[PDB]
Order: sequence, then C-alpha cells, then structure tokens
Amino acid sequence: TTILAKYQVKEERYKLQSKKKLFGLSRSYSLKKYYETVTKEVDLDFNLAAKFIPVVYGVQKIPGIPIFADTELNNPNIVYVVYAFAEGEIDGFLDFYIGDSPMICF
Amino acid sequence: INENRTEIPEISAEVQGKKVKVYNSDGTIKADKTSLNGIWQLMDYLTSDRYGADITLDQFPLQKVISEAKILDIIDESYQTSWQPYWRYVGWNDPLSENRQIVQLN
Amino acid sequence: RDFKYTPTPGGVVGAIGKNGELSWLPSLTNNVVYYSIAHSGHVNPYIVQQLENNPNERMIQEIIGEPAGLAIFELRAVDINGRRSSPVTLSVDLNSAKNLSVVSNFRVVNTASGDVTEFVGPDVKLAWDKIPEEEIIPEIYYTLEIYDSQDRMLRSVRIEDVYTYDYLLTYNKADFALLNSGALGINRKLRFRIRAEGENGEQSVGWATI
Amino acid sequence: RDFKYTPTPGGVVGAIGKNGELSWLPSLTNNVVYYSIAHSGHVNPYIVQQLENNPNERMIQEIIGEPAGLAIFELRAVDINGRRSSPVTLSVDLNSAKNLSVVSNFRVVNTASGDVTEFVGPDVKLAWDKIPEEEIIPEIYYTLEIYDSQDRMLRSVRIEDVYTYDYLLTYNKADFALLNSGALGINRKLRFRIRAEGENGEQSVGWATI
Repeated sequence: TTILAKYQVKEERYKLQSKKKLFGLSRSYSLKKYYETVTKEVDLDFNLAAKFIPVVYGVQKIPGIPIFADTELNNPNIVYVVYAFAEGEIDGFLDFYIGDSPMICF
Repeated sequence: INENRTEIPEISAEVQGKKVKVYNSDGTIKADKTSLNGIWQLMDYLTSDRYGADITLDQFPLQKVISEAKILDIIDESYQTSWQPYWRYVGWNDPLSENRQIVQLN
Repeated sequence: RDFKYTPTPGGVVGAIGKNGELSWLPSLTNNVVYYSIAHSGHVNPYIVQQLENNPNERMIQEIIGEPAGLAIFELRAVDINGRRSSPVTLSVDLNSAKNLSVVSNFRVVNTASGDVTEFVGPDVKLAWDKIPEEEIIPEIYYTLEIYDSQDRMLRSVRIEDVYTYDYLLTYNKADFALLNSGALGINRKLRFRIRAEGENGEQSVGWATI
Repeated sequence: RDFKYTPTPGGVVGAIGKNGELSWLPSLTNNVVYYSIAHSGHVNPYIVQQLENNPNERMIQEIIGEPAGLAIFELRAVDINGRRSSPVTLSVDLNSAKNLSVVSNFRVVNTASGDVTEFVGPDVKLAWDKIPEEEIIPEIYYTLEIYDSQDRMLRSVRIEDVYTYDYLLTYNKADFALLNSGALGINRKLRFRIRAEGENGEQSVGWATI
C-alpha cells in the first residue's frame, strides 16, 4: 500500500471501496441510521477489517486488495501491482473497472 | 504511466463468483459453475473449513436439501426474460434459457 | 535526479554567446507539470514545462549571455496541486562564452566611387562595428590578418581598445615587400579578414572577410 | 467535437508556407484548461490554451512548414486536475503549401556604375536568391517572363535547377524582333518579372519585378 500510494492522487492515497455496500434493513436498524451507516470507501491505514478476503457467489462487483507493487528497473514508469479479488475457485472476471469506467462500455 | 495516465486509478472488478457443488436427486455431483440458488450458496459456506464453519456433509440430509432447493428453483411467470437487457451481469448465462427462478441471489 | 551543468564546446556552428547548458533527469513523481529553476542573477526563474515524460531522458536548460562568475542554481519540481519538491542547489563557476559572434559591417574606409572593389587613398582604412558580446566579456580583442593576391600571408596584427585599423604605405612598400620578395614593391591587391578573440574566451564562430 | 482539417486556399495575402489549419469544437467538459494535439513528425505536441469558452466557436491550430505526406494527429482535452480525455485521431494526406514566398534579391548582374537603371553588357544577366521553401517542396521551378517598353509580352521562360538566367543578344536581336515587329532590332528597354511555381504546389504570393 505504501509503495502504491506514491503513484496515486493526494486523495485516495490510502483508501479502498467497501466490499459490501448494502447489508440488510431489519428491526435492528432505523431508516436514518441504516442509510447513514452505509459507507463507500475505507482507509487502509487503520482498518484491519478491510484486508480480509471476501467470497462472492454470482456476479458482483468487488474492490481489489493490493498484495504486491513494484516497478521495473530500467523502466521505472512501468509498475506491476497485484490485486487479490475474491476467494476460492471463481468462474472468472467479467469486467475490470480501471477507474470508474469499465473496459467494456455500457 | 506516461504523459496522460499520470496516476494509478482505483481498480475494481466484476467477478462471477466461487463455484459451488450442486447436488442432484439421482446422486451425481455437479460443481463446474457458480449457482444463484441460495441453499447451495449457504451449503458451500457451511461446509468449508477454509472460511466459515466446518460442518461435514455427513451432518446433512441430502434429499431434504435437494427438495428444498427446487422450492427456490420454481419458475416465476410474472415478468418476461426479454425485459432484462443486462442479462449477463445479473447472474444469467444464456438469454434463451429460462433463468426465471423465484429467488436468485448474487 | 542528476542535476549537472555542462560547459559548451569550443567551436560549433550557431550557439553564439551561449554559455553551458544545465541538464537533469525527470523527477520520479509522475504528476509533475513543470520545473522552476532559479538563477541567481535573474529575478525570475526559468519555467521548463514537462510535456513528454520519459524517465531516462535528460531535460535541458541553456544559458545564453550570462557573464562568467559565481552562479547558484536551485531546481524544483512543481506538481499539479502546487506542491514544490525540495530544491536541488548547484553552484558552478560559470564559464565565458566560447562561440562568439562574427564581426559586423567589416567595410573599407576610403573606397572608390562607382565601383567599391577599388581603393581611392594610398592607405586602406579598415573599419568594423563592435561585436555585440563586448559587454559580457571585457577582455576581448580582434585578430586582423591581411593576405596577398597569391594567397600568401602578409600580416597578423592584433587590434585592441579600437574598432578601426589603417594599413600604412610604409608597411607595404618596405617591410612586407622586403621580408617576403626581398625587394621594393607595393602589393596592390589585398585580402583582409578579422575575427574576435579573448584571453580566456575563444575565437569567433567564423572569419569575417571582405 | 468535430475534429477536422481544412487545406489552405489557393492564393491569399500573407500565409506564406502555411499548410492547412486544424479545427475542432471545444469539449463539453467545462473545466478543460488546454488541448494537447500531437503531430506525428514533431517531438513535442502543440499546446492550445482554452481562454474563452464558447461551445459553438471553432478552435484552430495552423500548420506552417510541414512537408506533404502522411501526418497523423491526436487531439486530447486536459482538465485542471490533470486528467486527459480519450484522444481523437485524424490521419489526413497533408497538402503542399499553396502560398509560396516572393523571390528575394531579384537583381541584374552586369549593371552600370553610378546609376543602376542602366545596362553595361550586351547580355543582361538575371540573378535571384533561392526561395526559402525549396527544402519543403522539391518540385518547384521559377517562371521568368520578360516584358517590353510598351507593356507587351516578349518572353515566357521556365528556369529549373538554377537560380540565374541570361538574356542572349541573339534572342532579342533576331527572334523577338522578327516574330513581333517582323524586322531586325533590339528592344533596349525591358522589364523582368519572376515568381515560383511547382507541379502541384501553386504560385508565389506575388510577382517579383525589377
């Protein structure tokens, strides 16, 4: 994460999208509290629960947790970064969101 | 990284999900693709010692679970398959097929 | 990375009055927009836009017209957000320009009417206009060498503190007739060429000839 | 929007050596600061600052001096945050310039002393200096047409692979006396005018006359 932060904006320097956005509205929550608790991004420097590997059943969008990041020696502007998506034998990746825009347009 | 993409954007992906074991009434075992059925997903989560509780398949009546899965596999006739244009990204694999189960979970 | 200063070579076409050029490698930060190098004498810094980002390509900043002395540079990298990097300071003994300019308006005083390739007086008067770079380097002189009709050297005279020269009758009629042809005569057809030189500064870019 | 290339017209005052100009509409994004169009031959891209934002006004980028051939452009819009838009690529068969420069230093060799409007030799020698755009377009020639004292055309001669021409005595004394006045004579008073032309490139901006 620290190595990757060098090649990012000042914001989103140490951040990651929440794996699960909506979790379920029951009698344990109220409307205001339930819809205020839902978060979009979490800081990785103080959230050890954001480094757990999720498990996905069906087609769902999940963020990638970096586990390696390093550049080439004679080409320092070429950087290899490894993101661990999901757990177990998955069928495959349907699409990749490079930023907020998927490679395959809508 | 070059003159144009000066920063590494946040990477997210749309996975298809972990493959699950779908038990059939006759006795054969089919685990080649992920399943949207809730009972099979719960059975995968409950019989995995890597993530979750390690409940062996011995402590499970296969016939009852198979019969209860078909309850969630009942075809719904309220809507038409043509009405979903994002068929590939809602868990379906072939628009020609039925894909109209009463309860489908991603 | 690798902030250095490279003095200009001895003699090259063009590059008149150019001191050494400053070179550096691009910052490893990839969102830098430009660099602000601050010369000591100049009130405003040079702004060098980074338009093409190749880490293994040297960026340059040339100096033209700065007199020799103590020059202190400070190089910074500027982001898109406006944050500046820690400056890189280089103090180098700046050299004197070694690619001077050609003497201008090298014309012959006392010239014949109608046709200009003909003399009118016994002594040819050589007038030239000042070289522009006199201001930058004070210790500069002019080497005026006069040739013959048969492409044989005759005179090599240095002119200093004056932008004009005359070729006395006595000289041609006695000294350069005797020492060369061992006799009395006056070479009627001559060729004059002149250039600028300094004690430490080097020659002009090219010869200035009639 | 609407990235196009418009070749320059045939003949217009000024615009010497100018190829076609590139035009585009401003990006609908309102926080774009400038545009970075990258020509194939040039190492650095053109930076066009967007200072006035009117969506229905075309921005321009002219090309001066690029030789005809295969030119590929890529146009991007740059934000304040540094994000670049998806490039717009246009490959157009770039034309040859059609607004050439005037011939320079069109002077008469063998000219009379004292007064320059008088001949000195039997054959007038016409010397001209090279047009600057020779390098860009190789297939260029000069159309030298000579007129009379009474504003009557005499000669129309094309000069190629040479920057000089002579007007032989035989020509004037026989050919152009006989074919025009049906007799023997030599038009003493003449008018010479010349311009540059190419097989595909068009005429010079204006006539170069004595």
